Amino acid sequence: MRVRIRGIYATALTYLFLKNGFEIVQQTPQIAERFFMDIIRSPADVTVKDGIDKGEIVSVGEDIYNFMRSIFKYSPIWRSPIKLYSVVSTEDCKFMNFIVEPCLSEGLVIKPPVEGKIILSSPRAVGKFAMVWKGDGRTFFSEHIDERDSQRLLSVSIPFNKKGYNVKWRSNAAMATTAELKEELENLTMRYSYNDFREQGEDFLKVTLSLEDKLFLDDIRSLVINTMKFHHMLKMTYSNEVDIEEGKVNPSPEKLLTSLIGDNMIEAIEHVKPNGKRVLLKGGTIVQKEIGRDYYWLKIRREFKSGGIYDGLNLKIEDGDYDLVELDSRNWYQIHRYHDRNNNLKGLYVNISTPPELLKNRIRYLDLEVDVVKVNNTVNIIDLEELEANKPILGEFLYKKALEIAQNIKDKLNE
Ligand SMILES: [Mg+2]
Ligand SMILES: [Mg+2]
Repeated sequence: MRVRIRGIYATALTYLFLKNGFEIVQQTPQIAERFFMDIIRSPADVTVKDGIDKGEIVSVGEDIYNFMRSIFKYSPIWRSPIKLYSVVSTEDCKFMNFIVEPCLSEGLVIKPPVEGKIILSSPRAVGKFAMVWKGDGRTFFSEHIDERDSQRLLSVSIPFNKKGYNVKWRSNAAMATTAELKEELENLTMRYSYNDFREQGEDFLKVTLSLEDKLFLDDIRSLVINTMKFHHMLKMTYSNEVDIEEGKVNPSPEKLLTSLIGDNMIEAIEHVKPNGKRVLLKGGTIVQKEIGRDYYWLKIRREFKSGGIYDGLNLKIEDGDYDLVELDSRNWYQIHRYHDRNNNLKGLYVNISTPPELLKNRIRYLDLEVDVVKVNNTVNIIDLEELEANKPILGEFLYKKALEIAQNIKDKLNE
């Protein structure tokens, strides 16, 4: 299969796709040079790029799920049951088990249901190179079409604009022969006029990368060009700063890591659920930290006001209650020590997760559902059934690893 790759993971991903037999196409000149390969100006069967959040990789086109699940063992992967750019029929503003927006009775899926919500637009006939529908008769271009390639495309779609068809050129169109393009618009306009959208959808998946797989990608990228530890994690906040440091004699991520939690304050903990939803949890003051060449550790103090129950502990939250949270880049867990205003220990909550990432004034981790709670000398592994519910997207390796950690923590808490 021919694959097109963009975004902060592109070098590491290019290595791994090559290593697994894919044809790389539409390389940038800088990718071509790094892999000593020719730029192939051919359409891609599948496109891999950053998600809306740079901590995600998305894939659109042919299904590569089984391949992605074997590269990324320690990351949730969601395969869309709904093909992107399919056309669906709606009732009561629902399609199957999903909400749609807007509430079109017939609509083109333009965003998959990552969290149970499908984004629609008015139907269009979609091929690999173009989308067509009825309108004024205008030609639109993907952002990723160079100007040198636009005029050829316009010459093809102008006739169809005259007929009242809007034409959206997709970036793959720039690599297609002119005869392919003409055939494409002939077929698309004909299918549109018959209201025929069968089999037009494209497969979609999203990898929510853990720090474990980001470090694996740092290692892979290291085989091609100079790469610091935490390179990809830092590329969520920094751009050229990371490359500058990687040109130095012994590159270290220490200063850029320190800058993220510069002022010893965490405004929020991003608790990422298996499905990708980022849940903001209360932050606090960094009372102690250690940032080295290849790891970081922090102790955060979180202040609580009256209100509610502490999850797992089943204890009421009182004014002046505080949490001492220990987290470490090498650890798949955070130890929360819950105290009252007079420093009395209320309980211990061990949050199980993928290794914590650093963002500007924020911590991020992929929560693994199972937790371990200790109150007095009661030590309980909780929410095993919620880890089970999330096994299809977590995959078996994260699932097994969260069971090992849980057992380990219980044994330690019981000593
Ligand atoms: Mg948890
Ligand atoms: Mg829970």
